[PDB]
Parts: sequence; structure tokens; C-alpha cells
Amino acid sequence: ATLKDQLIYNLLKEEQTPQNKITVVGVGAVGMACAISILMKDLADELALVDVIEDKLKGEMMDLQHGSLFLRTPKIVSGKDYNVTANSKLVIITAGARQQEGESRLNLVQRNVNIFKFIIPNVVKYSPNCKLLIVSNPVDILTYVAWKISGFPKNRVIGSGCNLDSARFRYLMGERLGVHPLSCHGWVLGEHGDSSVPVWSGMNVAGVSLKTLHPDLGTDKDKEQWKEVHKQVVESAYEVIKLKGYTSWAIGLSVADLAESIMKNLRRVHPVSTMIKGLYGIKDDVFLSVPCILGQNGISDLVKVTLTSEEEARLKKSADTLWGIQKELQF
Amino acid sequence: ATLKDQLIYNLLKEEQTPQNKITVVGVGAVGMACAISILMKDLADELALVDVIEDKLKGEMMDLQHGSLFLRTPKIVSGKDYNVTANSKLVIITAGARQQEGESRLNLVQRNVNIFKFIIPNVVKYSPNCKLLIVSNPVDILTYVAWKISGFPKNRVIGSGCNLDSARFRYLMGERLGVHPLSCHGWVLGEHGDSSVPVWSGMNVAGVSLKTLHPDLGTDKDKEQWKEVHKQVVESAYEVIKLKGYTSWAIGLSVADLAESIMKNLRRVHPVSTMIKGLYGIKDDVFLSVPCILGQNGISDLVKVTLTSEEEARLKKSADTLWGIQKELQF
Amino acid sequence: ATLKDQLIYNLLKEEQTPQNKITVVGVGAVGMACAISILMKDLADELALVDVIEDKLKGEMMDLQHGSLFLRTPKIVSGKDYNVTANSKLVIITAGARQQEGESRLNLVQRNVNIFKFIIPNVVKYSPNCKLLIVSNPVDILTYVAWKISGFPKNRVIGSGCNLDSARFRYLMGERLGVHPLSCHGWVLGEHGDSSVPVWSGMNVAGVSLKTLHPDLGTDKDKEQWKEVHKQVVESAYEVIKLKGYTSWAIGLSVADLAESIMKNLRRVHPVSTMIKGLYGIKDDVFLSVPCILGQNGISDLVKVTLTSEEEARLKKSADTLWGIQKELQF
Amino acid sequence: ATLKDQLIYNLLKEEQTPQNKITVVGVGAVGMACAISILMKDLADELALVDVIEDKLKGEMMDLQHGSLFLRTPKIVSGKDYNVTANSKLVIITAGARQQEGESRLNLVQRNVNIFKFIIPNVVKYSPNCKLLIVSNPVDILTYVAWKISGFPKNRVIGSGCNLDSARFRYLMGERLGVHPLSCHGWVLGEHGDSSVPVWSGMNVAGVSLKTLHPDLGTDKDKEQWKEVHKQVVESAYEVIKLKGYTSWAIGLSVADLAESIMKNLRRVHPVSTMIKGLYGIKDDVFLSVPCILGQNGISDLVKVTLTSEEEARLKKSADTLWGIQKELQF
Ligand SMILES: NC(=O)C1=CN([C@@H]2O[C@H](COP(=O)(O)OP(=O)(O)OC[C@H]3O[C@@H](n4cnc5c(N)ncnc54)[C@H](O)[C@@H]3O)[C@@H](O)[C@H]2O)C=CC1
Ligand SMILES: NC(=O)C1=CN([C@@H]2O[C@H](COP(=O)(O)OP(=O)(O)OC[C@H]3O[C@@H](n4cnc5c(N)ncnc54)[C@H](O)[C@@H]3O)[C@@H](O)[C@H]2O)C=CC1
Ligand SMILES: NC(=O)C1=CN([C@@H]2O[C@H](COP(=O)(O)OP(=O)(O)OC[C@H]3O[C@@H](n4cnc5c(N)ncnc54)[C@H](O)[C@@H]3O)[C@@H](O)[C@H]2O)C=CC1
Ligand SMILES: NC(=O)C1=CN([C@@H]2O[C@H](COP(=O)(O)OP(=O)(O)OC[C@H]3O[C@@H](n4cnc5c(N)ncnc54)[C@H](O)[C@@H]3O)[C@@H](O)[C@H]2O)C=CC1
Ligand SMILES: NS(=O)(=O)c1ccc(Cc2c(-c3cccc(-c4ccccc4)c3)nn(-c3nc(C(=O)O)cs3)c2CC2CC2)cc1
Ligand SMILES: NS(=O)(=O)c1ccc(Cc2c(-c3cccc(-c4ccccc4)c3)nn(-c3nc(C(=O)O)cs3)c2CC2CC2)cc1
Ligand SMILES: NS(=O)(=O)c1ccc(Cc2c(-c3cccc(-c4ccccc4)c3)nn(-c3nc(C(=O)O)cs3)c2CC2CC2)cc1
Ligand SMILES: NS(=O)(=O)c1ccc(Cc2c(-c3cccc(-c4ccccc4)c3)nn(-c3nc(C(=O)O)cs3)c2CC2CC2)cc1
Repeated sequence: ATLKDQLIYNLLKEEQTPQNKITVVGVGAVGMACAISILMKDLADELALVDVIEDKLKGEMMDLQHGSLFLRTPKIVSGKDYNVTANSKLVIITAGARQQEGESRLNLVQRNVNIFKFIIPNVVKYSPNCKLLIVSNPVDILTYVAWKISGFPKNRVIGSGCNLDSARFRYLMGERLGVHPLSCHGWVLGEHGDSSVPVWSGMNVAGVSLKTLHPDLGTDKDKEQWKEVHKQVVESAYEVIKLKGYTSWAIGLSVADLAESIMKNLRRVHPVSTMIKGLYGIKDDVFLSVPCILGQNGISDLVKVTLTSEEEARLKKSADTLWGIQKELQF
Repeated sequence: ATLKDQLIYNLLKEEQTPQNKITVVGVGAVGMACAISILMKDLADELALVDVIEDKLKGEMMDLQHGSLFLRTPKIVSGKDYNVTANSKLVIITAGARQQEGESRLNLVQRNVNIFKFIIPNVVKYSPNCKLLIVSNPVDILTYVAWKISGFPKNRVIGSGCNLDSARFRYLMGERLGVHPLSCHGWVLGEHGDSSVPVWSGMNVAGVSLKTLHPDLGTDKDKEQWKEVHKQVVESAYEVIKLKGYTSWAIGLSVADLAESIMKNLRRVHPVSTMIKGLYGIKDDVFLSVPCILGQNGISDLVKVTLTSEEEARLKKSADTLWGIQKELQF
Repeated sequence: ATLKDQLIYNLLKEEQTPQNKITVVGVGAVGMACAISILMKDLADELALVDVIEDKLKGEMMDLQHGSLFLRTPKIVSGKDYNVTANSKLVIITAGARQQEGESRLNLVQRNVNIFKFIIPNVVKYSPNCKLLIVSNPVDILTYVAWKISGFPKNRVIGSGCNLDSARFRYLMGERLGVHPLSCHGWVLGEHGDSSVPVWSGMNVAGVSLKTLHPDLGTDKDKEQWKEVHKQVVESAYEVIKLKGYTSWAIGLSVADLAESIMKNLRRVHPVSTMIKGLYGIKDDVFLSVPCILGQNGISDLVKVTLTSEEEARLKKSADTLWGIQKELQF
Repeated sequence: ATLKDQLIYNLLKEEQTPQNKITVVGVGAVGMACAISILMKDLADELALVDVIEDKLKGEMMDLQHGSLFLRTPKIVSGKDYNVTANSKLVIITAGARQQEGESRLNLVQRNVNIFKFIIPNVVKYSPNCKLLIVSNPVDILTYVAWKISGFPKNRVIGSGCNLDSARFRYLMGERLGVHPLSCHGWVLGEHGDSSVPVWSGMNVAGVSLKTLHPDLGTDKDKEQWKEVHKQVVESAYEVIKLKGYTSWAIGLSVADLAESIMKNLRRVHPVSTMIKGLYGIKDDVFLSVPCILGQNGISDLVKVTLTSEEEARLKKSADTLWGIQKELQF
């Protein structure tokens, strides 16, 4: 008899069957920040990692495993084969190609489409009932791509979208007011990053409309230049990329926040990218961030924000530019 | 009036003072993993980061700040000047040089000594009552270096030591037994890494001694080769380094574990590197890991583990080796 | 030698000092729910309990101590003597008399004033720098009582106020909308309980004003009867009291929420009872709930909510009523 | 269109299907302490409460619901009908009769059996795949009763047993040593309370056997009287009952600890009561606490503690007395 059998009497030859499993595909800085954030929030009973770089993948898995004593996620697995991902409730895509020096980031779209053409069918093959959370950029385009390839209904395909943009907005708003971002409310909608739309009518503390207090809010003649808050939502992201080479910690925390609502069926409202055709005169299949109710079935509902004519037109124009690029992608 | 003053009536304008502050020096992978782990465990109400690479430092700080919505640590600061670190309760040193190709371990440690000669006096100036937690390698030697440079009493100078090695031991033990590492008990003592000592007499589940169940435990005669568990404690560290280039997540969690005991005054027992002169025939100023009680004053007590003659001789040999290196360091 | 000295070598024998200490005075259902909530949220490194019923006090203390394995608050103490409370950062007052059958509300408050005349001077003696959080009812009147007895500056005397009423409001709002209360925003201000004021202009999801969507919101004309949401804020409290005899769990969580902002210096915004003289035509020393910024110094700022004429008149009428009662209290 | 439909566009008519549901039956002080502890540890996505006292049940449910803002458990339900319990992963039984003044607690056994004859078939009817965790006293007898009535395999019927007794043991051990109970290891096995067995051979800090350090450990001639540690495991429970009337907080934390391992599939080792026939010469169907591995299938394995002849005989005698009473219960 082995020492294990000397010490331990077994009652059950059990079905190792995962109940609250999450997969992260792509273990770059973003994927691993999502992983550590999910692990430290105790959201999964099993975590699977997938990548194409085999040594890096195994090393990251082992590094996490060596911390198991300090975690409450008892099973961490990895592999290039998607059988390690079977029966995931939630599959997070952070995979992408490396932009080469000098080239334009427009070259990355089709490269990442080709990556998704390999990833997404394998995800579906092993977790046909999962929710897909897309993080890879350009995220609104790639969420549409993931939706198309997966065949999933739109409630189960979620783009991380403007959840991070809105977190940055509330951070910068809190800095100006001396109030924790949790008590500073404001919504950035539409496309992630450059073209996002700040909804000035919704910016408030304790239910007090800042736009009503300060009618110049969000205009160019605002002597306090609150529009700079949204400008810095975009430019601070480019600044972090310039300063440290990439961003990782805030998106990792953002993604774990989305995973928390999904895994725990919270029905909190998050600005994530969803298939928005049938709103705002948008007549094309495109994904844009609006406030969505997130839970165990993905996006079950969304909030219809009342928009100014200018805000609505910006969303329509974003839909047009998304549709224009999408019709030139090769599936 | 400003929008802020329209919205908010100020009662107090008093110089806010830091209450439960941690500093991390060095924002490579290890420092940032310590940072994110401390942040996600809510161990500090203020986090300061220091490095000599100014752009990387600012970018990491901003990245964390952008996740403020998702955290409960309201102040995150950074700078190359140590005034940002003033009044830390705990200062975590992860700074070090990059060992160059063909650079000897002896030349490398001296370069880290020269780094500590700049860091530690500056830390002491602005937080003279802090606890020092030394992570940089060689960690046991550099804990001695920090102790000698700081002038601190020995209770307030702690090497992360074998807390990580023991976590790896318990992970590997749990893998063999099918039990969570939290319930698998076993202690790795002495030097971090290469020369660490597994204390087979303490390995147990539910208080059942594995050595008494299986007297070959820890010997080469053991048909089940349980010595491989300790061999993998050392080799798996080198394997992660080979596979992903460095280690970060497990040491980050290990450091947060130590920080939790110190910041919350828990008086849990951890194997950390402490001044061991007076034990095991060691008469030199050497730091090695033994089980220590950790709380608000650093190391207040240590456990006197009953060691075999062979185990004691390995600690004494380690102390001899460490002192031989330390007495040739240029301070 | 003793077993303890065989096992443990002591380095430091120094008077341990309290670092992040909370006291709860009064260990009825409300005090103990505050206690367990603070313990399970890891808000304090020392918890002191005080009451005049000595056996009940010791039994509650011991019961918590027996769960120490499952907590991270290493010191739990109690006594009728206030030396056990020395150096608390936050002192939570839940003490009060049992209203007798046929005893008037005016006779009852005077009995709680006489209780506060013994409690508050003793608290101040041993923690002169603490923040006072008053929970006992009538909470707004007794916050004034504690302020006048303590001599504390107004920033350090806080009534739990309408944080609980607003939580009930958001729960009931979330039930109607199918959204988690965390994402349902609405503020109940003024007096706790009976005479509280719902601020319909601030009720929103994702920054979308419900009053602007549904102009009948808050009126008797409203076919959807949203005023019933605020009516249930008051009536559901009385219903719980009728059904289980008292309320405890929600106020315990509400108090822990306030304690979290104070202990961690979060500067989140909470509707708590604060000195309101100078607003809304109120010239008397009266405490009512408005949104306040809570941190390490108590209430540092308050938000000036834009109120309708009717809302402002209700706050002014409340202040008139409270002052009429307070000026007849015997100190 | 209602305000809800004006604000929110619905994507999914969804199956409200519970994924991580827990039920507590009996909402006395113990049941509600288990409930609040489970809620504050975020273990369930749905909590159901059952009792026969209808007003108390509704009041406790409402009090919890009013705290929803401060929790992450989005659905709290209650009822006397067990359809509210459908599809629970884990069902915790804390129901029991009130001992009348003067009568012997032996009269309670059959009264609580009769209670279980109503409860357990209804639990099975609506959650035929759940794990049953029995807390009601006498817990080892009633765990056997629940096992018999339910028809479940023994891995899915768990008595809270000596998990609490062992937590008290480690608390008292920590008090003597000045070490947090988390670092003080020691096991109390067998029957809950009066007849429990302290396993002195397993008592250790950092793997250091206290019995080997101090061979009088656990004997009557021990000049330091460490046997008093186990005496106080029993007597401190009776003391709390005398002082406050009952115990609740420590058992609530104990039960949440067991629920954590079960719901998160941790495979930690806990001393819980399990059907032990086939060990220690025990030839009868009886439940006694031994160290069990707990996870998503309940008790999957148990540790075979090496026992002295006296320890083994105490467990055999306990089995005999359990069997003697059980054969006089009426099912
Ligand atoms: N939506 C948002 O708010 C944010 C999104 N991101 C995006 O996250 C993505 C990843 O960011 P980083 O980690 O910094 O990039 P990275 O390039 O370092 O990591 C990408 C990983 O994907 C792996 N990969 C490539 N092809 C793969 C394939 N078929 N299958 C599996 N794995 C594959 C790669 O080997 C790599 O390890 C980027 O697209 C980035 O723009 C980053 C921050 C904010
Ligand atoms: N004790 C343990 O268990 C473990 C310790 N380590 C050690 O952690 C240390 C850091 O590891 P990595 O982050 O991977 O290396 P890294 O080289 O990427 O980071 C070191 C950082 O220290 C900075 N630095 C150099 N001189 C400085 C000075 N005067 N002041 C402030 N910052 C300075 C550097 O700019 C660098 O950003 C290494 O020595 C490593 O061996 C790594 C894992 C396990
Ligand atoms: N502000 C809010 O939102 C809410 C406040 N409360 C109030 O909390 C207070 C306590 O509620 P319960 O625990 O249910 O009542 P309780 O009567 O059971 O507990 C009050 C405790 O105060 C003790 N006491 C009396 N005089 C004392 C003195 N000098 N010093 C120390 N302790 C003393 C009493 O022995 C008692 O144990 C009540 O006034 C209640 O109305 C209750 C829930 C909501
Ligand atoms: N195993 C352990 O370590 C510990 C176990 N306990 C035991 O917990 C049990 C409950 O303790 P308390 O809450 O203080 O007692 P309690 O008598 O106040 O609560 C029992 C509840 O069960 C309800 N009840 C009675 N019959 C019922 C039925 N058919 N169906 C549903 N509910 C029913 C009762 O109405 C009552 O609300 C007791 O047996 C106690 O000995 C208490 C502490 C330690
Ligand atoms: N609506 S969309 O058309 O899908 C969409 C449009 C635009 C972006 C910008 C972008 C990209 C990115 C990378 C590679 C290719 C393209 C690309 C290619 C073709 C056409 C359009 C865009 C975009 N990366 N990126 C990052 N953001 C972070 C962060 O930390 O926020 C870190 S990199 C950001 C947000 C910027 C930092 C604030 C993204 C998406
Ligand atoms: N007792 S000592 O003399 O202080 C002491 C002795 C030996 C070590 C080894 C070591 C080093 C290291 C790097 C550079 C120089 C020296 C050095 C310089 C002079 C003299 C001796 C050694 C040591 N780095 N390193 C790491 N470990 C990890 C991990 O993840 O564990 C990641 S890098 C480890 C632990 C090994 C991987 C498991 C460490 C300390
Ligand atoms: N603005 S004020 O003048 O301070 C102020 C005015 C009125 C109240 C009502 C009240 C009392 C209470 C008890 C005893 C005496 C007095 C009293 C004495 C003198 C003068 C006026 C009132 C008030 N108790 N009480 C509770 N609420 C809960 C809960 O769970 O909410 C549980 S008991 C509530 C809130 C009600 C249930 C919703 C409270 C405060
Ligand atoms: N092995 S057994 O035969 O099942 C078994 C045997 C003995 C007990 C004792 C007991 C009871 C209890 C209540 C009612 C009836 C019987 C009873 C009836 C017939 C025959 C035997 C016992 C026992 N209640 N009780 C509590 N403990 C706590 C705590 O906080 O620990 C709070 S009440 C305790 C533990 C004591 C405080 C430390 C329990 C079980």
C-alpha cells in the first residue's frame, strides 16, 4: 500500500466535473492580469489557460500553481489543446498578434481575425454553452467576429467594450472632486478608446446632475474644461502604453468585475459591447457599448440611455465605420 | 464658484496622514505582483511605488490607478524620490540588477549591495519605524545587507525567505495526496532555493506524521521517492524561470501573505529569513528561515524546531557559507 | 522550562498597542450584528464590546472568540469598564433602553439620554480621538446628544442616519426593475425612518433619470405608484419589527459599510446624520442625513443636493421638530 | 409602456435556474448565524430559508433582503413550502425543538427525530442530489437519522461534528502559546461535545510535535495541565450557553467554513461526522468525527489517524452508546 492509501481511505471514485470554470485564452500581460484578478476574487473553481506559445503557457500555469496555498481555486490547468477548456461557464479571449515595428495597427485586424478563426470554433467545440467575453483589440470589431464564428446568440457574446473606459472616466472624475470613484458616476459608451462617447447628462454624485449644476459641462467653452476628463479617458490609455509598453492591471480588474457579475448572476449594469442592431437607427450587425445587465446568461437586458441628437449621431457614425471595416474582413 | 464647490461643501481642510501604508521598491514583475496582490487583498490604505526607471514607474502607477474603481486602496503614489514613501508601516524591497550574461553570482550580489546602499538609507529616513521585508535575491544575504545598512533591530528586518519554498512544498505535497495545500503541512527551512532543508519530521495531514507512517520518507531508499517533492521545490523554480523567463505570481502571493500577518498583527507562523545567530551552533550574523511569529512589530518570536543532526548540520553549513560571502561584501 | 518556552524563543516583550481598533457599545441584536459584520469584513484588528449586562457581554465575547480560527481579527475583548475601549479609531453606539409597554417616545428618548450621559464621557476618556457612530434610536436626536456630551468637532460625530433607509430604497427599486441594488441609485435623506425624504430627482440607473423618463415619479397621480417604493422604505422596517421583534442584519451591514469607508479612508459618499445648521434655512443644532464624504477624519465634506421647494420644506420641518424635542432634554 | 420597459430592453426570457444554491432549515440563532456567515463569504448565488414559524421566517428573510446592497448573493427566498429549496447544492439543517424547563435533554432526541421525519423527505423531494449538512443536536445521532431518512450515500450526509470543537481547541491552544489559531494545529475527534477525543499526538506548531517536546502532554500528571485545554473545549461551550443562553457565532462561522470547502470543491480536511462503520472495530452504523476531505461531492475521502489504544477504545465506546440510543429511536 502506498503512503497515500495508508493515510487516506477513499469513499468516492468521483466525476471530476467542473462547476464554475473559467478559461482565459492568450497569456500575455492582459490574459495573466485577468487570471490573477479572477483568482484573487475567488470567482472560479477551475481555471484553464490556453496559448500557442507552449513554454510561456506552462511557465505561467506553474507560477500560478505554486501560489495555490494562498488561493481558493483548487484546479489550474493549461494546454494548447482546447480539451483543457471543456465545460467552461465563461471563456475570456485576450489573444492577439504582435504589431510589428513601423506597420500600421490596421494590419492587425485581419491577423487577429485569423487568430479568432482558430480559437473560436475550438472554444465552442468544448464549451457550447459558455459565455464569450472578448477583450482583444480592436474589441468591438473582434466581438462581432467572435459572435459570427461562434454562432452563439447575442446574449452570450460580450465585448469588454467601455467598462474600462468608464472606470477611467470615474477615476478621473473622482480625482477632480476628491471623491472615491465608487461614488462618482458617469458613462462612456460606444466604441472602446478613440471614438467613445461620454454621456454628460448621466454624470453625477449622490444623484446630483453635474450637467444641471454646470450647464457648460461637456462643451468647449466650459471654463473648467470638464471635456478634458473624457479626453484623458483616451489619452491616458495611450500614455500608459507609451510609459510601460502596454496596459494590463486596470483591464484585468475590469474583466474580473464583468466575470463577477456573470459568474454570480448579479444583474449589475456594465457598459459592455453588445450586438446593437435595432437601436439608434443602427441597421447593421455591429457591437457597441451600452449599459447592459450581466448575469448567468450573459447580457439579459440593456438600458436605453436617453441620448442627445449629437450623442445618437456619434453612435450611428461608429456603427457605419464598424460596418465598413467588417465587410472587408475575411472569414 | 467651481463645479466642485457648487457640489461639495468642505468641513475639514487638514493634512491627511497615512494610516496603513505599504511601499514597494522595484516595479519589475516581482514588485508589481506584490503590488497587485496587496491591492486585491485590501492590506493597505496607501500604496507607494519606487524605482529608478521613471517612465516604467509612472506607467505602472497609472495602470493601477485606472483600476481604482475596482479596489479599496484609495491612494496610490509613486516617485523616484523617497518622500512618497514617508510613514510606511511596511517597505518591501524587490529592487535588483539584471545579472548579465557571464556575470558571476558574486559580482551580481555586490551590485545589489550597491543598490541597497542607495535604497535602504532613503527608506529609513522617511519611515524610520517601518518593517523591512526583503525579497531581492540572494534574499538571505541581502536581508543581512539591509539589516546592517538600516541599523534596525532584528525584529523589523525580514527576508521573504522560505515562505515561498514551503508553499511550493505544500502544493507538490497536495498534488501527490489529492488534498488542498491548506491541509498539507510541511516546512522548508534554511536558505531560499538551492540549499533549502525539508523537515520531514513535520510533514503531516490532520496531525498524522507521514514520517512515522512511512519511515523511508526523506531517504533515498524510499520506493515512493518523496525526496523528489523537495527536489521539485528547487527545480520547479528554475523550470518556471526557464519557461517564462522569471517568476512573479507565487512570490507576489507569498509576500502578500507575509504582509497580511504583519499589517493585521495576526501572529501567524511563517518560515521567513531572520537573524539566526545563537541557534544551531551559528555564531555569525546570518539570516536563515525558521518559523517566525509575524505581527505588528515584525518578528516577535520564533519556533525552535527540533532538528535531526543532519538537518542541523545543513543549517550550520549554510551559515558558514553565507558568512564567508558576506564578510567580503564592500559596504 | 514551560512547553511554551521549549517551543518558542521570544525576541520582543513590548507593550502591544492597538492599531485599527473598533468598539461596539451595546451587545443586543444590533450591536452583535455590527460586530459580526465588521469581523467578517476584516475592518478591525481589535474589537472591543461594552454593555451593562455582564453575563450576556462575556458570553457574546466568548462566542466570537471561539470563531477566531475563521476570522482575521486577532484580539476580541470586552468589559463593563471602558479601559477595554482605549485607543479605538471608531466607537459604535448601539446601547439603549427597552421601551416599556405604554411608555411614550418622549420618555424613552430621555432614558436613552441618561444612558448616553454615562457612556459618552467614558468613551471620550479612553479614545479622545475616535470617531463616534451613533446607531441607537432616535438616531438623529441621539447623534445631537452624543455631539453635545462628547464636545467632539462635528466631523467626528456621525449618525448611521439614512444609509439603511437608502439601502432599503435601492433594494425595493431593484426588485421593481430586475437590477441589482448596486446598480439602482436613489437617495433617502433627512430623518431616519418615519419622516425620511425620497429625492426622486436623483433616482436613476446608468445615469438615466427616472423622473425625466417618467415625470409622474414621486406623485400621487403616478399610475405605477412609485411613491409606494418610499412608503415601503418606512413600512418594511415596521413590518420586520412586527414579524421578528426587531431588526438587526441590515443595520449591521449598513454600519459595517460606514465603518469600511471610515477605517479605510475611502471618501465614499453615504447619507449619514450630520450637523445641518446653515443649510435649508436651518439655524438650530440638528443632525439630519445628507450625502457625506466619509474617511479617516469622519465627515470631511457633504454634497449639496439640489432639492425642490417641497423637499427643502420637509427637511426644515424635520429640523424644527427635532429642535423642539432636543431643547426639552435634560442633560 | 411601463417605466421598467421604457428604461430596459429585454433580450432574454430566461430560465431562472439556480447554480450555487444553499438552503438553511431552521432560522433560530444558529440558522441565522450560518446564513449571515454564508452571505458574507459569497458562497451562494441563491439562499433559501425554511422554518415552521411563519412570521419569524418572513421577518428574517426581509431583514437579510434589506441588506442586499451590501452583499453579493442576488436572491434570498424563504417559505414553509420546500419548493423554495429546489435544486440546492447544499442543505443545512439547524432545526430543533425547544427544551422545556426542568425536562431532560434526552427527551429532545425523539422530538428532533420527529422534526427530521418531516424535514428530510421534503429536502430530498426538491434537491435529490444535494449534500446534507446536519447541525442540530444531538448532531452525531441526528446525522445518522438524516442519513437513514434521506436514503443518500454516506458521502452526501455530513454532520458538523467536531469542526467547532476543534476550532475551540485551536483557539484555546493559541491563547496558551501566543500564536494565532490558524498556526496552532490539533484535532478533536469522535462525538461532538462531552465525549469528544483530543488527539494529543497531532497537536503541533510548525510541524513540531508538542507531545514529543512535552511527553506528559495530555496526562493528568502534566504539571502544566494541557488536558485542561480539552476540558475547556467542552466546558467553555456550556459556559457560553449559561452566559448568553445559547451559542451561535462560532458555529455559524464553523458551518460556513464547511460550506466553503463543499461549494468551492476545495478538498480541505475537516473533522466532521461521517458514517464510520468499518473502522476502529466499529461494526455499527454510527456517525463520528474523523478528518474528512470535503468537496463538491461531500466527503470523498477520510484520513486514517493513527490512534493510541485508549483513543481507539474511546471511539469504540462512543459507537456503542450511539448505537444503543439509535436502536430506541422511532422512524
Ligand atoms: N478591451 C480593452 O479594454 C483592452 C484590450 N487589450 C488587448 O488585449 C489583447 C492582448 O494584450 P497583451 O496581453 O498586452 O498582448 P500580447 O501580445 O502580449 O498577448 C497576446 C497572447 O495571445 C497569444 N496568441 C496569439 N495567437 C494565439 C492563438 N491562435 N491562440 C491562442 N493564443 C494566441 C499570444 O501568443 C500572446 O501570448 C490586445 O489585443 C490588447 O489590445 C489590452 C488592454 C485594454
Ligand atoms: N525571495 C524570493 O522568493 C524571490 C525573489 N525574487 C527576486 O526579486 C527581485 C526582482 O525580480 P524581478 O522583478 O523579476 O526583476 P526586475 O529586474 O525586472 O525588477 C527589478 C527592478 O528594481 C529596479 N532597480 C534597480 N536599482 C534600483 C534602485 N536603487 N532603486 C529602485 N529600483 C531599482 C529596477 O529598475 C527593476 O525595475 C530579484 O532579485 C529576484 O531574484 C524573484 C522571485 C522569488
Ligand atoms: N439607526 C438605525 O437605522 C437602526 C437603529 N436601531 C437601534 O439600535 C439600538 C439597539 O437595538 P437592539 O439591539 O435591538 O436593542 P437591545 O435593547 O436588545 O440592545 C441594547 C443593549 O444596550 C445595553 N445598554 C443599556 N444601557 C447601557 C449602558 N450605559 N451602557 C452600555 N450598554 C447599555 C443594553 O444592555 C442592550 O444589551 C436601538 O436603539 C435600536 O432602535 C435598530 C435598527 C435600525
Ligand atoms: N453541531 C454544533 O456544533 C452546534 C449545534 N447547535 C444546535 O443547533 C440547533 C438550533 O440551535 P438554535 O438556533 O439555538 O435553536 P432554536 O430552537 O432557537 O432554532 C430552532 C429553529 O428550528 C425551527 N423548527 C422546529 N421544527 C421545525 C420544523 N419541522 N421544520 C423547520 N423548522 C423547524 C424552529 O422553529 C427554530 O426556529 C440546536 O439543536 C443546537 O443544539 C448549536 C450550536 C453548536
Ligand atoms: N471600435 S473598434 O473599431 O473595435 C476600435 C477602434 C479603435 C481602438 C483603439 C485601440 C486599439 C487597437 C489596437 C490595434 C488595432 C486597432 C484598430 C485596427 C483597425 C481599426 C480600428 C482599430 C485598435 N488598442 N487599444 C488599446 N486599448 C488599451 C487600454 O488599455 O484601453 C490598451 S491597447 C485601443 C484603445 C486606445 C488606447 C485608447 C480599439 C477598438
Ligand atoms: N541563501 S542565499 O545565499 O541568500 C541564496 C543562495 C542562492 C539563491 C538562488 C537564487 C537566486 C539568485 C540569483 C542571483 C544571484 C544569486 C546569488 C548570488 C550570490 C551568492 C549566492 C546566490 C542567487 N535567485 N533565485 C530565485 N528564486 C526565484 C523563485 O521564484 O524562487 C526566482 S529567482 C534563487 C533561488 C533558486 C531558483 C530556486 C538565492 C539565495
Ligand atoms: N429623526 S429622529 O427624531 O432621530 C427619529 C424619529 C423617529 C424614529 C422612529 C424609529 C424608532 C424609535 C424608537 C423609539 C423612540 C423613538 C423616538 C423617540 C423620541 C422622538 C422620536 C422618536 C424612535 N426606532 N426605529 C427603528 N428603526 C429600525 C430600522 O430597522 O430602521 C429599527 S427600530 C425607528 C425608525 C422606524 C422604523 C422605521 C427614529 C428617529
Ligand atoms: N454524539 S451525540 O450522541 O450526537 C451528542 C452527545 C452529547 C451532546 C451534548 C450537546 C447537546 C445536546 C442537546 C440536546 C440533547 C442532547 C443529547 C440527547 C440525548 C443523548 C445525548 C445527547 C445533546 N447540545 N450541545 C450543544 N453544543 C453547542 C456548542 O456550541 O457546541 C451548543 S448546544 C452539546 C455539546 C455540549 C455543549 C458542549 C451532543 C451530541
